[PDB]
Amino acid sequence: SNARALRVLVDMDGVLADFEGGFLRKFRARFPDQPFIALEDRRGFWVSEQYGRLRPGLSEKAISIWESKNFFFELEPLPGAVEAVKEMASLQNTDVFICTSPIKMFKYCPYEKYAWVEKYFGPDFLEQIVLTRDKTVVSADLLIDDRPDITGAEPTPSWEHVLFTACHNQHLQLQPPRRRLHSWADDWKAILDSKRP
Amino acid sequence: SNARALRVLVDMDGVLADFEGGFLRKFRARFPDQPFIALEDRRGFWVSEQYGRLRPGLSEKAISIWESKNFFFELEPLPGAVEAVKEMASLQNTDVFICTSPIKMFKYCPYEKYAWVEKYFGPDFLEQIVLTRDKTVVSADLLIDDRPDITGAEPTPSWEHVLFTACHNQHLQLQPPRRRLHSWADDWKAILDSKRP
Ligand SMILES: O=c1[nH]c(=O)n([C@H]2C[C@H]3O[C@](c4ccccc4)(P(=O)(O)O)OC[C@H]3O2)cc1/C=C/CP(=O)(O)O
Ligand SMILES: O=c1[nH]c(=O)n([C@H]2C[C@H]3O[C@](c4ccccc4)(P(=O)(O)O)OC[C@H]3O2)cc1/C=C/CP(=O)(O)O
Ligand SMILES: [K+]
Ligand SMILES: [K+]
Ligand SMILES: [Mg+2]
Ligand SMILES: [Mg+2]
Repeated sequence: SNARALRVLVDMDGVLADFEGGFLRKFRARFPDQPFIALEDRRGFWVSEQYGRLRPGLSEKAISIWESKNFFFELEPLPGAVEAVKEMASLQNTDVFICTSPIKMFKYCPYEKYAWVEKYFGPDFLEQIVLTRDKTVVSADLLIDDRPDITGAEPTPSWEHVLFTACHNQHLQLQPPRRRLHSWADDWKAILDSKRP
Repeated sequence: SNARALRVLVDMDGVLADFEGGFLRKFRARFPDQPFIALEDRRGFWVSEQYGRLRPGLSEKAISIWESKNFFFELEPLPGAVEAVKEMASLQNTDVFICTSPIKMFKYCPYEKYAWVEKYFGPDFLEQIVLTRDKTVVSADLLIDDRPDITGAEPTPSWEHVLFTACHNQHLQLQPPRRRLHSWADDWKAILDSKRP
């Protein structure tokens, strides 16, 4: 709730919305005779790069899944994500924004992201959405995001990046003092509190 | 062009895209027997508030114009806006973002804004779009925006707000040392240069 309040940026894909599980389900359904990558075997952020190494033409097939209508809208929430962010947003002196990078193909993705937030968080939460391909230009105390490398036009972002665990990043050793949020069952309140006055 | 580079946030509606002229044209076409507000007579940011005072029911009719499909996509560029922002983005040590607040009705507006940027600035400029209802949380040196009151979660934004003239704001006296950009024919380079090292 508004105050300066602690400000927390929460990524959407891979943190609130299950991009990896939604991708794999739809990929197997559309392309049942192709090999695939089980979630536990995912390595590196870019799904299409790993699929491309697996078999020729598979990167293009992977791309076709996230470019399809309803891909973003039908993503399931990660366990605990909706409950956690609703609680977080209700805390005194705590402003939460959903800070999400849309894909370059804009026909469906931006729309569906707004629709997804309305569905799980309600109309009033639409005010908290920030769509950007550059998260470094958004100022905050924290950014909770599963991508290891968050870069852009601002060389010294104001936020601390807390790495949200995903299969693709779970084995990565981080440079101290970088830290993680393992899942929404993990103690996110303690991380927020560590940044408060 | 990227470097820290000077960072300039450029509003879309009322700065790049002619919201006021597009509104009036479509309003008169859809509601030809209703009274309207000539552009020179516009006062205050909120179109529907002025229309509402004019005749009962007119606020709802005004709303219906911007909620309609193709309202945002069919807005015309302001004179000089496309040429100015293309030149600005090409300057050394200058990063330009289009920082735009979408309407709450999300069915068409976000999509159409991406489509509009692709149309006038090209695919590569889609990387520079930031959609947010809170511009105070976006850090930059400058924000060029026609709204007089730009507020949100950050009480001390990093940017200087340069007020872009519109009919609705043209008579407003600003508190020194606030300043204006009168139009894209005005000397925007001098304003950028005043913020450089
Ligand atoms: O987690 C992801 N995993 C993944 O495999 N992809 C796919 C979709 C498509 O996304 C992109 C992409 C790059 C940068 C930002 C957002 C999206 P695209 O360049 O095709 O749009 O990159 C190549 C493709 O990789 C994107 C993402 C993006 C997440 C957005 P986030 O960082 O805000 O959570
Ligand atoms: O210039 C405008 N003039 C105007 O009359 N309106 C209308 C459309 C609709 O927009 C809103 C609005 C409020 C705040 C941010 C963006 C949009 P909405 O609350 O209905 O979405 O407000 C009431 C309505 O007023 C919006 C704008 C918004 C511009 C967005 P910007 O500040 O990024 O240029
Ligand atoms: K990082
Ligand atoms: K202001
Ligand atoms: Mg992510
Ligand atoms: Mg404006």
